Amino acid sequence: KYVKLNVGGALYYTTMQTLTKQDTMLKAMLSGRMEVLTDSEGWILIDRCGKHFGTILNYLRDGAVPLPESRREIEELLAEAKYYLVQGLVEECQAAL
Amino acid sequence: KYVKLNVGGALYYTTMQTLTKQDTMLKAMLSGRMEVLTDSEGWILIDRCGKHFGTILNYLRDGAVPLPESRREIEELLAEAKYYLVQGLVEECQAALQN
Amino acid sequence: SSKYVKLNVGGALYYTTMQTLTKQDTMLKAMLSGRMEVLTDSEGWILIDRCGKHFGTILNYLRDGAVPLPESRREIEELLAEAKYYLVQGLVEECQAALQN
Amino acid sequence: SSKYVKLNVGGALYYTTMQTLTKQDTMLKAMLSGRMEVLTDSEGWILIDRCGKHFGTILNYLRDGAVPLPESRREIEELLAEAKYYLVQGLVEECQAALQN
Ligand SMILES: [Hg+2]
Ligand SMILES: [Hg+2]
Ligand SMILES: [Hg+2]
Ligand SMILES: [Hg+2]
Repeated sequence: KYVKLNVGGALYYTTMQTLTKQDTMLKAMLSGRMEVLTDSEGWILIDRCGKHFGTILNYLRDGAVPLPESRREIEELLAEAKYYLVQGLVEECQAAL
Repeated sequence: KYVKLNVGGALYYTTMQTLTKQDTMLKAMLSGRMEVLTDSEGWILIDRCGKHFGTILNYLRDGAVPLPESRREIEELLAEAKYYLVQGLVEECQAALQN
Repeated sequence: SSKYVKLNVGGALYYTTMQTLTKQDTMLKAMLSGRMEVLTDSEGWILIDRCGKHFGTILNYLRDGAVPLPESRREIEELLAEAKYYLVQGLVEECQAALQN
Repeated sequence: SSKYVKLNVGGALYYTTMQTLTKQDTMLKAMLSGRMEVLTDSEGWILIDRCGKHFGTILNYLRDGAVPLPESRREIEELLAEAKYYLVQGLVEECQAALQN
C-alpha cells in the first residue's frame, strides 16, 4: 500500500514496504508507534525541507545512495538523516566528511 | 495508446510505444507480464524517485539519451536504470564512469 | 480551494503546493491567488503555455530560495527567459549576472 | 485566442496555444488555418512524423520571438532543418547566420 507525504511543500509518494525497511522515524510513524499529522486530503505532513527527502527515500529503497559533492550539501543531507533517524546514512555522511 | 504514471509523486504522460520499445521491466508492466496498481485518478503508481524517470522514458523512445555531467547524477540514473532493467542505459552509465 | 497544485507546463506535468508557489512574489503566486485569469482542463490541470524544461528549476528556486545554475551559457539563457516570464526577480538577476562572467 | 493545442511530434508530447502557433507565418499556422492536412488521434493529439528533439525550441522561438541557439554546428544544422520544414523563416535566418565562420 502507498503512502503520500507533504515534506515542507515537497510532495512524495512511497510505500509501507520502503518506509519500514529500516529502523527509522518513518517506520515508527507508520507502525502506529507514533502519531502522524495528516490533512483533509490524506497527506502526512512533515515540517522539514523536502530538498533532500528524495535522497532519504532512495536510501531506504536501495540501501545506498550517491552522496552530494559539496561539503555543505553533505551537511544538509546529514541533518535530515539525523532527524529521520537513518543511522546508516548519518554514519555514511560523517564518513564522507 | 497513452499511459500516465505516478513515479514517486512525479507525474508523467507517455505512450505505449515508448514503454514497450525496449526489453525492460517497464515493458513487462504493460505487457501484462506484471501487476499494475493505479490510484483514484488512474495514475499507475511506481515506488521510485521520478527525478531521472524522464531521462529513462527518453532513452526507451530514442534508443539514446544525453547523460548528466556530474558522476553523482549518473550513479543516480544508474540505480534507476538497474531497477527498471534498462540494460542498454546501465552499460552506458557504467561506461560513462571512466575516471 | 486546495493547497495542492498540479500544473501542465508546455506538456510537462508538475505536482506542487501553494506553500512553494507563494514563497516569493511571482506570476505563479498571482495565478493561484485567483488574482489572475487561469485556464484549467477537465481534470483540474492549470495550463501554462511555456516550456517545462526548466520549470522544475523554477519550483526549486522558489522552494529553497536558490538553485544550481546550468553550466552552458545556452541553458542559463533558457532559464532566464522562463524566470523573466514568471517574473522571478531573484533568479533573473543571478542568471543575468552569470552571463556577465 | 488562448485555446490549447497538443501535438505528438515523434513521440514527444507538447502543449501550446493557438496564440503561439499563429504568432508568426509558419507551417504550424497553416495547420490550424485548415490550409493543410493534420492527422489527429482518438485523444486529440496532432501527429507529426518528425523527431521531436528540437520542436520545443521551435515552440519557444514562436513564444518569445527569440531562443538560445545550440553551440555545435551539427545541432544548429538539425534545428535549421526543422525550421526549414516548419517554415519558421525567422529562425532559419538566425541559424544560417550562426553557421558563419
Ligand atoms: Hg531523488
Ligand atoms: Hg532547503
Ligand atoms: Hg532527432
Ligand atoms: Hg524547451
